[PDB]
Amino acid sequence: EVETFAFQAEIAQLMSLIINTFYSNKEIFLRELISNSSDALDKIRYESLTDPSKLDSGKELHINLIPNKQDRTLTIVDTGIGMTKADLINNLGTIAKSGTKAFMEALQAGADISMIGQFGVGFYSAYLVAEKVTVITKHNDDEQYAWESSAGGSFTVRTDTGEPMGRGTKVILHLKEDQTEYLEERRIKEIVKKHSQFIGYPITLFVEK
Ligand SMILES: CC1(C)Cc2cccc(C(N)=O)c2O1
Repeated sequence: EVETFAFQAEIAQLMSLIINTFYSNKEIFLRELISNSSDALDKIRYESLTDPSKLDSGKELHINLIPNKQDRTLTIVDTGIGMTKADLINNLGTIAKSGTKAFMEALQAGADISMIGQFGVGFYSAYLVAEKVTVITKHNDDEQYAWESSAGGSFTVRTDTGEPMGRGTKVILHLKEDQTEYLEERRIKEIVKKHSQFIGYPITLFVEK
């Protein structure tokens, strides 16, 4: 059973701008997703300071980057607080509706796409290089769910039946045909040491054989 939702108009215009605007510094998407993972890890570690039972679903707090050249996917796995069905559907979009409006005002005032993180909408920068984004998350107070959208103005949410995660968020980027450079081991290295060198959690790059 899969439910299909319609993106808010402001968010839908933000993504379509991201995919269609000719912008060459697309490497900033990894900095935002890693920063999003660092925020999720800061939350779950902060809640465990007054409730250590929240870490029963996992004590390790790390970020994993798993490129796959066969499936043409780049995966970012973090063990943060996770996301609920209300967060995936509403809530998070309500928070981002103001950051989107302010972002589109700043692009016309001189700012570029690289400043998308300063508005709290840095996740949508994933569509700079991905034609389809799948999100698998697990929150301590909800079931495992699957978020998916190929832009177009709509997204789907369903209960995940795959391998359980315990807690955290898995972001799977189905990369575009011309963005396969972000699956190379030395390209992901350059981006991490240049953009996410000061993250307070271990960022492990999974190499392929
Ligand atoms: C930018 C934001 C925090 C809002 C939002 C809504 C739905 C999914 C995500 C995400 N997958 O990071 C998301 O990240």
